[PDB]
Amino acid sequence: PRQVARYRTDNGEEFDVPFADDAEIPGTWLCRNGLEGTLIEGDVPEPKKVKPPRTHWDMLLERRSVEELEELLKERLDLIKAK
Amino acid sequence: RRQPVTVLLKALGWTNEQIVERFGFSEIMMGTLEKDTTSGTDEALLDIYRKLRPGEPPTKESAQTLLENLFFK
Amino acid sequence: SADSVRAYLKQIGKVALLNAEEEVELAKRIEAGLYATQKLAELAEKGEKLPVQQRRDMQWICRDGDRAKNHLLEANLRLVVSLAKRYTGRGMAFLDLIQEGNLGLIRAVEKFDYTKGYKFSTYATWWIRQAITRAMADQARTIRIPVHMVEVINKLGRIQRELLQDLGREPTPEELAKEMDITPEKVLEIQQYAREPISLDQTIGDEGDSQLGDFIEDSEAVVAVDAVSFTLLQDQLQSVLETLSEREAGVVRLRFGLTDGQPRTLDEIGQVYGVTRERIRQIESKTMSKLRHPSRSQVLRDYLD
DNA sequence: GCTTGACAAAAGTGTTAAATTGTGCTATACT
Repeated sequence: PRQVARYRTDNGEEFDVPFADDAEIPGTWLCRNGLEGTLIEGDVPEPKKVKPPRTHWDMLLERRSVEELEELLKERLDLIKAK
Repeated sequence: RRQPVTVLLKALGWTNEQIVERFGFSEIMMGTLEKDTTSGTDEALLDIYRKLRPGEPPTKESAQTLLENLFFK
Repeated sequence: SADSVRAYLKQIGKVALLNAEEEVELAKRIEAGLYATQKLAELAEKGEKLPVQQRRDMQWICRDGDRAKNHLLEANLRLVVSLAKRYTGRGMAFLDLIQEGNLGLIRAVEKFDYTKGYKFSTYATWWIRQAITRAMADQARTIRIPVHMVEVINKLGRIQRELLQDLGREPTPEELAKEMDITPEKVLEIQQYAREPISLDQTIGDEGDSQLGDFIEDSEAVVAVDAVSFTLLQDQLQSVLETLSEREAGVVRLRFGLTDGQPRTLDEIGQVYGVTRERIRQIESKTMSKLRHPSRSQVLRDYLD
């Protein structure tokens, strides 16, 4: 009483996952390889609610305003022009 | 291991003259100080330093308190 | 060197400690490069490649910024080690405490502000300490406890020690629950969480040669006498059902799921025999009072358990 | 042998509030 689905990890490996036929097949499955993998059937349903990570630039932006950054860069390039 | 028991008496700063004075009748006492190539009291503290604390570059402040802090302290 | 930490201390000692003016210098270069990067990256979207001389110098502003970030870190590595010294012996290896501290140092550099005019060590000490203590809460326990629970376990400890000193004794669950403003039953539940496991590989023989681990029974192991008797019980039921009618036993077997191991509802059994669930309810009660008849039941009595 | 309607307990579902859990952060100076 089982249906088998196949997924493909980003690196090309493929894995067979037996499921119960009455169940709804997930579009991604954590795989024996250790990576996420994508169903080879139609979907591929969803974006999976991505929230981009925090970066050094973000932490710098929330203190220095873009204008302050410009002047400081002006100071830097002008120091470079002098040779 | 590999230590010249004479070299440490130089680590304290005692001059070779006192070695012939105190050693006296000891034959190997005088013969070993002639065999040791260590010259100076602070240079013997260095020959004792690198084998005891291998991997750490020494300093005149560390090399001298090394002996005092190990036992006298 | 001979040790592992003696080796890491050698390489951190090879850098030079900055003074106030240098920290401000590097800080500017770091922010300067970052903005230089975000700006050029903005060009990638809309293109508009820069002039040759303006492109070659922007690539340098960034390279110099990262060289600054790396230099600001390598200069303060001593500060991390100085903080981790005090957190040893608490269940994390010294190097791990150091590495986690370095992680804090990295964020201090990212979030550091040079316009406030404060010495760098002032701000970085916060992150390096939080990085080390936060790390200990996620790691040092074989069975992890979340931060918020590790926060109360510690608090409950100090209360007990402070309460220990004032009472010249250890406080009872009621005194502790009172001083901490919680129910005494909670402080017990908390004190069960703080228990830490033990090594199965310990030698408790004490001129017994044995280790603890080999004294542990296997409770799920198969018991020969039971499985054999259970097989004999399975046969005795097969017989008792033979006395019942073809449909009487058929309903009993589907009712408890003897054949499939899957029990069935009164309605479902009525679907195979083509009747209403009530009719099956009736046939049930009758075959059960038939099984309760002493002739069939007398033999199965010894199987109670 | 059998079915029908009324009926209440038991079992699932969906919706919400409470709780539990994760993460960021703290600016005298401290190497």
